[PDB]
Amino acid sequence: EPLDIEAYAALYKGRTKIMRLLFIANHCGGNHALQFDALRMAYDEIKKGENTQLFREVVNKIGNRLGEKYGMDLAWCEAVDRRAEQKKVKLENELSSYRTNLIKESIRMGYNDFGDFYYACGMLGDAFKNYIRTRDYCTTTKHIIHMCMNAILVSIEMGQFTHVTSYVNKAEQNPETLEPMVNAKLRCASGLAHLELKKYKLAARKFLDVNPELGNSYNEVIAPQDIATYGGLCALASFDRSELKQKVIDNINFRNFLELVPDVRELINDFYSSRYASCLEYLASLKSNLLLDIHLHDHVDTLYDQIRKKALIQYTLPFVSVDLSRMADAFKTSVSGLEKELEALITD
Amino acid sequence: EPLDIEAYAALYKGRTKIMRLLFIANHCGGNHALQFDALRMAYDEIKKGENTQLFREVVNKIGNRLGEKYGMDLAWCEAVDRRAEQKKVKLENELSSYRTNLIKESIRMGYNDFGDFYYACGMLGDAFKNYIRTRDYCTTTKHIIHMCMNAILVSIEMGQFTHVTSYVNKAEQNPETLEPMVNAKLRCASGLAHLELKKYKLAARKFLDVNPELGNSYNEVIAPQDIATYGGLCALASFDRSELKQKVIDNINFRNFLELVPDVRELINDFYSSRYASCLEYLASLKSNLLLDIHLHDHVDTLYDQIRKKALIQYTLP
Repeated sequence: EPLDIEAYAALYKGRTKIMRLLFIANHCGGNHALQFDALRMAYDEIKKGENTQLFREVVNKIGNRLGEKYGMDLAWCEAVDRRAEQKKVKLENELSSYRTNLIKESIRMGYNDFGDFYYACGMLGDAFKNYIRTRDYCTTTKHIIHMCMNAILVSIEMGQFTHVTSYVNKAEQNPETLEPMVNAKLRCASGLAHLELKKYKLAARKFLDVNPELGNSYNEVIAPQDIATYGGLCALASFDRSELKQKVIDNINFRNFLELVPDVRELINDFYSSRYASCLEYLASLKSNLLLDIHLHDHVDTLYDQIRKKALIQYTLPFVSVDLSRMADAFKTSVSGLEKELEALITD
Repeated sequence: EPLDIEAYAALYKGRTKIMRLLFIANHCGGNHALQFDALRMAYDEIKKGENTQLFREVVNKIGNRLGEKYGMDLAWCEAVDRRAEQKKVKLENELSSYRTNLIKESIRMGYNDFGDFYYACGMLGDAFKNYIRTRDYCTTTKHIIHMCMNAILVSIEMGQFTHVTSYVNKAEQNPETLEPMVNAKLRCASGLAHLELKKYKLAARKFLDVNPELGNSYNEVIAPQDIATYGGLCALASFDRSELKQKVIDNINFRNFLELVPDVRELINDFYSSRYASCLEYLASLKSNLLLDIHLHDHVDTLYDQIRKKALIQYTLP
């Protein structure tokens, strides 16, 4: 089933919407309607919008192929550039005045405004730095959590998930009870970080416990559809049958995410029911779209491989809950190594 | 357990002692204590020695790294080479006379002496040719067996195990029944060739049937220790548990050999008794010295895989 990026793009809010558009355009492609659709959608989102270099990049990517409206605009670039100079100088002015006047909240907000500014104009390190500089000036829990959330966001945008894990840890270890929405977003970030660091078991454990009510709240990061897909796939590639039963099949909250992706739902059910062929057919049909996913793309093959292995082993052998770690320990390997050996045996 | 080349080398007799020290010094290395002790011993042995080709080889390999008494010796080389030439000429004259006078047994012995001479000089193909050549001069079954034993030894040193097999066959099929020790040695040769030809099951059967009274009498080729090691690992990689119980765990004669190498004995018991991690720990621990084994080296990984595979399957029994 083919992807419609109108509906997909609509799921997302900020820079990530743009990045996902560019990602789709860049690779899978070979299907160029999709490509230049994505390029066009991206062009119009970027134009909105504070970021001149991204505009230039997409303009060079489209390359006049879409006509006059999708070509280069010098007016726009110059204007945006100058207004940036202006509001920048205004910023630094105000902050010098605040630091000097010794007003805590205004210094925090000053730095934060700077972060907003560089994030917007697209310079990510400077935004991170400035967001992080607000620690000392935080009066309230809300301020600290706000700092962590921004640092998480920009870390993600720059691809440091180690950092994301750090700032999740920072915010989470705050002794104060947090709004459950905030916790939902924290669990999302940790899950995503784990996914991108290839710790799938941990990824899945995080996603499966995300608050059902999250909906689109975390839109500038993730969509409920992603939570179901990543949670489901990671679980299937990681969990033994017991844990799959406890934290997926019988997890009523997670059903709300699953209902959003019935293919993934049926596929997981197929697997738990030991219909392995059906499961694998479904994954085959899903492979293209999954390959279109900025976050999941690098993990598609590993996860598919893992699920196929677990399938082979369950199907062919004298364990349904397969005590694989017991054997791994008997053979002085990891479970994934053992899985390689076993697949060799089972298939020849 | 870290290898001591002294004990190991002391186990063997002729050319093979040397070939072993050289094989050792050539691979594992990273351990240059090992390398240097091996080179030194090789040099010392080779020097005893009719083979200046070997000598120049080890001199080059060492490259003056053992200092002044481990390098080139021109006087030694000259003396050895000259003595050889004198010898060769004497042997040529004799054999020529024997051929001229039609003296069967002298012709036979003549070609045989050339065989010996060539072997000492390090020229293996020539040696092989003369030893085989004695075939046309054989009056007796002993003669046949003598030629076979020489042919076998030289083929092993030339690493041609197809020939080893031939001369093993010839020997084995003697209408006359063979002496026990010759039989034992032949089992050893056959096992060796099977091992090189990557047929481990046959190799194992051969080695497992070797008469425990052979001891060090085959030292030019194999040691009792090697018989245990090759027998054990080959069987373990090859045999079903029935055969492994019968021919190995319950084989009392072979127990004599297995005694000599406890780690391998225990490795086999651990495998049989299905304590897998123990087994693989032993294999892990032996892997280095097995890789130093001039004959077993190439087979190590394969045998290891085979063993491991079997273990996995054993594990899946309910």
